[PDB]
Amino acid sequence: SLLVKKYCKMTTEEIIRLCNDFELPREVAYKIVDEYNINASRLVCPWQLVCGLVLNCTFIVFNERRRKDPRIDHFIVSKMCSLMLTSKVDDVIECVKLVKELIIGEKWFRDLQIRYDDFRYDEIIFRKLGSMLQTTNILVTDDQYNIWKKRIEMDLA
Amino acid sequence: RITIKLWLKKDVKNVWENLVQLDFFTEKSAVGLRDNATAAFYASNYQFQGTMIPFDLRSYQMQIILQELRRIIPKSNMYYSWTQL
Amino acid sequence: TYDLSIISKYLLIASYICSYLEPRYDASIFSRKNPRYLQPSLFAIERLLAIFQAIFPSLMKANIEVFQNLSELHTLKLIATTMNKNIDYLSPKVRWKVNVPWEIIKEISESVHFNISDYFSD
Amino acid sequence: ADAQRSHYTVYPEKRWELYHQLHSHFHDQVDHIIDNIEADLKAEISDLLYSETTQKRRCFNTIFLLGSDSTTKIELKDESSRYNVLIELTPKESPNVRMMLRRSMYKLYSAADAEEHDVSYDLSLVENFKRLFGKDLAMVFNFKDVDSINFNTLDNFIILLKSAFKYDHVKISLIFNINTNLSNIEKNLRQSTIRLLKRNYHKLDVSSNKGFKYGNQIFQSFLDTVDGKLNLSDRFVEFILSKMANNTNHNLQLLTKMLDYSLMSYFFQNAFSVFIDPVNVDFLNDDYLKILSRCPTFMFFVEGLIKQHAPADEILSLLTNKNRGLEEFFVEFLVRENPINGHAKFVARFLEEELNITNFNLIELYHNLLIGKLDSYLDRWSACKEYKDRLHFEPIDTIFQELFTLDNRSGLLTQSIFPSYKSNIEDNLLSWEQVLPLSGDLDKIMAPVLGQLFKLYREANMTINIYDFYIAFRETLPKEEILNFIRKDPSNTKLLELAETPDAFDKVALILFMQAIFAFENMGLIKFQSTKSYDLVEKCVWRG
Amino acid sequence: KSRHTMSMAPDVTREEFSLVSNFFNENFQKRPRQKLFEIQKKMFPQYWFELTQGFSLLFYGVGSKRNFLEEFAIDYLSPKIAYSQLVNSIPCLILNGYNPSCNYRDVFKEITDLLVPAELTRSETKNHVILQIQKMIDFYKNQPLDIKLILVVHNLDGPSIRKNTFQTMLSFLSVIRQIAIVASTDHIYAPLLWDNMKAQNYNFVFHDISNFEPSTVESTFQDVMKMGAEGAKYVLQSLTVNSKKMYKLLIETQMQNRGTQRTGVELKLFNHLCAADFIASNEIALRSMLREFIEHKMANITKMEIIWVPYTYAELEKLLKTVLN
DNA sequence: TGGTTTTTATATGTTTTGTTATGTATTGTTTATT
DNA sequence: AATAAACAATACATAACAAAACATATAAAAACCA
Repeated sequence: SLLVKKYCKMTTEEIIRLCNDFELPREVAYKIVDEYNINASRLVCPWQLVCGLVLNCTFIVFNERRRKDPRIDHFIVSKMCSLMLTSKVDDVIECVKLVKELIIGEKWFRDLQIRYDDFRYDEIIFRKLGSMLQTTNILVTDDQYNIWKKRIEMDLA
Repeated sequence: RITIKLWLKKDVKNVWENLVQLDFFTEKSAVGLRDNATAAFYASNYQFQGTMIPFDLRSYQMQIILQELRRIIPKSNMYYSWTQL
Repeated sequence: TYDLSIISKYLLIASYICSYLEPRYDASIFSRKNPRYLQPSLFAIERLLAIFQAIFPSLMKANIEVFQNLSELHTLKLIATTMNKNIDYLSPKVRWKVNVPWEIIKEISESVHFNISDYFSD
Repeated sequence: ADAQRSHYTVYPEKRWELYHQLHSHFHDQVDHIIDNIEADLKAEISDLLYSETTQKRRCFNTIFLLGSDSTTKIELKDESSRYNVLIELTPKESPNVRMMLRRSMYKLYSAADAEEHDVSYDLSLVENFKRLFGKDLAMVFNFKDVDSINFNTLDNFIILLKSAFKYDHVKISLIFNINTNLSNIEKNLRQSTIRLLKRNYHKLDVSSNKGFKYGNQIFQSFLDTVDGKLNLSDRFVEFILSKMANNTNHNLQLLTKMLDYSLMSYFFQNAFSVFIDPVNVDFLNDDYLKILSRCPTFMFFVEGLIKQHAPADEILSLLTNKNRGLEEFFVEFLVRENPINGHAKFVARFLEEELNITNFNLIELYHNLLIGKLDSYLDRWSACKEYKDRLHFEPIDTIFQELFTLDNRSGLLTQSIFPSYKSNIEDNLLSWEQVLPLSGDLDKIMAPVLGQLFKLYREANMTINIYDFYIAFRETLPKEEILNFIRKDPSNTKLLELAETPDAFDKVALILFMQAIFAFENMGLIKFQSTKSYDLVEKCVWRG
Repeated sequence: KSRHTMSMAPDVTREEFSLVSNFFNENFQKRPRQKLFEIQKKMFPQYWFELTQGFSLLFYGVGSKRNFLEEFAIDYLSPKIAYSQLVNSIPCLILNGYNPSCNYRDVFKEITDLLVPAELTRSETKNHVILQIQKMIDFYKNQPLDIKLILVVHNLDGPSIRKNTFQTMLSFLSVIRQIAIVASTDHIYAPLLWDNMKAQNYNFVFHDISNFEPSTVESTFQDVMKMGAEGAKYVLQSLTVNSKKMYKLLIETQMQNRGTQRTGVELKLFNHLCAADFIASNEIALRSMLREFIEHKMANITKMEIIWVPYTYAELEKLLKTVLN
């Protein structure tokens, strides 16, 4: 229960420890220091905000593997639930839903989505647009099916 | 202090109807009679707000004050203790 | 027992809250962090959805059907405009108000299992 | 050019045909049910309007049509040697006692001359109608929307009609199309007139939703129109349970809308729609054969195939190694009738008349069928306890049904029919990156015009100052880009004199700020409180 | 209460505003704007197919949609449907809702003439509007199903269209199968306009279009304090030459001390001051060419007998160095 | 069609009523003494 | 329990104003006879 043991400072050496294990690049690793320095002034509880930001960028920088492997999405949160020694996975998801709207009015994430080209983009411009030709996920998609196919049929023969 | 039929809610309205058209009460802000024709015709087109609040909340005011009731109501009636406060 | 639907039922139960309540007190006592006899006060828009989002069982966000039942309730003459019945849509200065007595509110509170007599405190 | 002038006119498929044979055929079942209730409503008023011979015969007959939609039209009998006319009075035509009389006398009078083959428009015609038109009079009053009218006008109106009761050649009949709440109506009128009303009253109910006699009917006629050629998934039908429960007045027009739009979705994207008639087997292609593979019940049964048959040489051969046996593996399961349709029709007529139960919803009856909760469905009457074994059906996990189904697995008709309106607007203005992809290099380093203040518009107080908001707005704009932008164009001359001014940046901000907050008034986001002062405004739009 | 105010702003004249505004709205985000416009172009066959079902199509979204509707209605749809039924193409009747001068009588007088006058409908013309359209509806229930008209209603929450007797008029039009109703609104409280009665007649469907357009035409009727300090800025440019001087002597000692009441001057000494420079003969000759400053509301008087200018401290020195000098 | 009357939208004025801020007066709180 | 005195905390009377009810006016829409 380290996340609920609040009011402790994560120094410049401390925060880069928290992101080099989750494989963050240098672009965001300075930005986490940059926006903690933004939020070291107006904070309420330092443990909750520092973890809520690191999950959604790893949701957006690893989505070339996350959309291509669904199993690693539990892997990245549980390895922090062991690192932060949390209660369960109930409270950690309550953080990442919270601060996501709290960072939606800022600048850099609107860059970090369109800089990383990561998203998928043409789905959202067809989901929010209300397209009849949008993907209906009663199906498994052809790529993930082929990922399922080549894994199983080579396991078969 | 003693056999008197206390009435309901749904019936006092029928008694309350005659009391306002016996002019013992007035509506709070109701100019009664216009002087001439075209001032009355300007009041006919005007849709009103007091009807848009319901019957039991039209703020009725008083025509005959409480203290004058003691002088007319005889002491033989049982409510004579209620004329004075 | 009134015909209107469930989200419209909670739409009525939030509109009765600003009978004896004023904007000076409501935001303190309903924080996320008696005029039962008296004539009702005057609303504005979005103070409803201020109270409606609070007292509903994050579980709801789409407000298209919530906006549907407002002018449904306007045709029932249970909540009416202060001004004439014409321009009340586009947000100019338009004040709103209920026209239902306390008892029909009290039955419709228990008809959706919601408790109202707690929040009326002289 | 002309857009400131108002209303100027100007005078400038193998798949879809199989929809066309299905759509109208369904709609013949729709409107034929629509005229049934139309004949129902027209019947039950007509017999009840007549044959009511009261003894006092100095009272009008009144009819309260509770639950009615203020649009219920009425026809009348001919009933020769007497004219029978209809007058309608819309609350728009109810300004006073005076014009409620005067328009209504006008409306019957032209109706009187047209059947007859100068006068005054008041009750003078009513007594002389025997002499002015020969035969007698029986008028009827279609009060359309009765609860919007100031009732003291209506109460003073009916006393005026009370004076017409002494001529004996005229008969009066009143139709009160309320929306609801009969108890509200006896509160508003004068009690002396309710006792005038209470002579021969009839509280006929007219509701589109009355014990679901048509709601369960129209969904039933939907099922046979799509019988055996499709399915209806569980997440689809609960949407039809939840959302249709939010509209009390007219379910039946809404169930036509959301079902037919759902059918429009299937024909527009699904390639296997052509195969619902087995004559179209010649249209088979490898592209059709490729897209059949990603069906979830297809691949899951293959996972069921390997574990059941640990010899997989047969299962590998019937995979894409062959193609003739591969489609023959598909058309084995092609003609699946799925008797959940027929089992519904088996049990629907049963409890309708065997146990004779009417308070039931066939859609959740179909939904509880889809999970197996039919046993926990019939419990609410405890009348199928002698019949729960013969009306029993376990829903089988059918195969290949995911190609012939309807479901809101994509959230499409959730979005395009019931849109989260101020949610989707507010999501469009905070993010703006998932809507928009020389001068575009400025766009990669500067937000669009409407959205850039919106992040500070969230971060502002309840009532805000105009200028300090602009002062905060000038913070978000960096200086070097604008002078790079204002000096981008050498061709124009009139802009370039402004471009060389040393105060151009602070002038171009207030120009651009007064194009955005100018454009936040037609959206109603910000209201200008206390006009001709406009130093402070009010923000009503909150995130939720 | 030290508040920064819009009066204390560096203001911008008429030609300076509108030209640099025209520069942004045609060069700010041009490349991604047509990049959006090509993306949504593939939805155009989907709208054509649903519109055969008589569905009242409604477009919401941020930004102006006026350009998008006129491309979608005129060029794309209206000849496409005429070719698919088998000759002049389908008549388009737009309704400019941002134009406040739309009435219910005039547009419906166009409608019955746009629609077929097969009978003497002027006989039923006698408020007969709902009466005349009811006789139109039941006849149209038994006609062959084909669209003959598509109408467009821009800015349906507009200042005249949002009136309630006009709204119900459009409601009865939408139930007819022969006409397709493609409209757009812009308000955030637009679904307050309809109950389940009207939407039953409407059967609306919704689609998002957000191109973040500047609303050029829709900004014209709207006004703010850009559109008095600026009002009397032009009257002084055409007067007598003496009024410039007697306002110059007015503006000096009224700014010798915001421009409020307290900096003002008494009438007697100001008569003597404008007698000192051989300008004012007496009180009447002073006041008569001071009523001209009064008639165009260019100066105020409150009570010494204080006449004071109602413009700000910053404004009067702008009036000093530019127009008086 | 065409004039005439009636209603509505827009615009401003009048009187009552209810809210808030603030400087000054009142009232409570503590401690020593009778 | 009462008195006194210094000090702090709260209430009160009114000033300044806002806003809603109450009221009128006129050009434009809108019915409406004709």
